[PDB]
Amino acid sequence: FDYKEQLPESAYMHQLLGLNLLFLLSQNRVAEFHTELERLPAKDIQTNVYIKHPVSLEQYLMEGSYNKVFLAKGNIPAESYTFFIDILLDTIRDEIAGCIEKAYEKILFTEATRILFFNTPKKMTDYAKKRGWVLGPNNYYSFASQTTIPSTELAKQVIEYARQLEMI
Amino acid sequence: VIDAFRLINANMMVLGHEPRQTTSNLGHLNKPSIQALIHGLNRHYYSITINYRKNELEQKMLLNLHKKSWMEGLTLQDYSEHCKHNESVVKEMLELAKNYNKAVEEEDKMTPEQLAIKNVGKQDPKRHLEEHVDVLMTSNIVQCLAAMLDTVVFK
Repeated sequence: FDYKEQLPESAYMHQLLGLNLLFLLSQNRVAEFHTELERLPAKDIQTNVYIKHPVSLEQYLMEGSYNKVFLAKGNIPAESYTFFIDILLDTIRDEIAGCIEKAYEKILFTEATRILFFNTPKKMTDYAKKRGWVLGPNNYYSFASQTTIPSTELAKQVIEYARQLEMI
Repeated sequence: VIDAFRLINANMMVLGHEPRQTTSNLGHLNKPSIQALIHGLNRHYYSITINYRKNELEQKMLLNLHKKSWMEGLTLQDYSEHCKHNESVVKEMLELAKNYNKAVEEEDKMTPEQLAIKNVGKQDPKRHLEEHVDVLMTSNIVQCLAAMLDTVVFK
């Protein structure tokens, strides 16, 4: 980026910049990800595959399109992207599990396998042991575990009103 | 309003004497009043300066006057009465807002008499609106704080 002119640019530049964007996404530094992404020229962000795949992957992650995020594992425009993508998949497994925790008053197992994108009941059982589930007594993971006036804070606010009125 | 006195001697005031000795500059009481001067001050009697004794102990009880018990300190106003008062006061605020819009309009328009002879005998929307906001805001803030303190302490 520094030595514009006096240099002819390297064809590997866009690929390696996209790899850096993948690294930033994997480490979950979204602000720095977007900041560096802004460095890429417009048409480079919009057309070049190496810069489109990282940005599209962030778009899918923000939307929740975990299916397409997983399909990125097959997309992989450059094979070197696998390393920074595997850790992102594991973090996304955690994020999907959090979504499942909050939603899904009740969920089964045979379909929860596809939902979590796992391929083995042993992996399913290990992951359930991770964090902790009810194992599906009726084959259903029933993780349905869902006053107190802030009187102190409200009194502080009202006293602030009084003080701001009386310092006249 | 209180004053101490002693009488001047007719004998001395006819035989040319001042029946008071001016060793100090403490003869500046209040520039004695015209009432006293015409009723016989400095001729037949003189005024003696008056002071008071402060003990800081009687003053404690004199301060205890006007004091309110903690019952009154922590009591909440009848909520129905409070709501009715807020409703009414906001109604007068609405009317005074109409009148304030009217007055601000015809205020800069002309100021020959706006200085002093444009509010005498007529309501002042700005002044009454200020009074209403002051009173209602005091009441509401105080009752909110009382309610919150009560909700916690009486738990």
